[PDB]
Amino acid sequence: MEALILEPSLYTVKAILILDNDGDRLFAKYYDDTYPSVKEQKAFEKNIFNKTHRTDSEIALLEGLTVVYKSSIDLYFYVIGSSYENELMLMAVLNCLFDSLSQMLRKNVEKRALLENMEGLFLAVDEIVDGGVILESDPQQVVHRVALR
Repeated sequence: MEALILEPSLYTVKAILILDNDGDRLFAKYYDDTYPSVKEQKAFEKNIFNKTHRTDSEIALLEGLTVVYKSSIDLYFYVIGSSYENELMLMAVLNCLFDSLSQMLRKNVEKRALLENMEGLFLAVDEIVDGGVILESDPQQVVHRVALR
């Protein structure tokens, strides 16, 4: 007996990034050995930005990794993961993140609204995922846990 994930040798998300419209790192988190250090993360982030502001936004596939992404006003939002059989988990994390932000910020999740709520954002990520694996997939439940912390 074997399977493609007979062991968790991969992650549903390898990273989550949130960049301002020019590419400034508002937030980033990584769970995978490809980019564990700031210099290589900034390199991957500039790759991400180049590969996406020139593409038909919602998803891309870059450096062998699927990434889903979204943009609003002065903000770009990204979730990066493995490409084993699906991208729906990436869509799940991105939707959970954007909507949980929308509840805590109670704003258009624009640049200043994120900057004002960085801690809430960090704590939402700490409930959406753990160790690069999905942990919760309901945004208002994530928000309840962040609010209750």
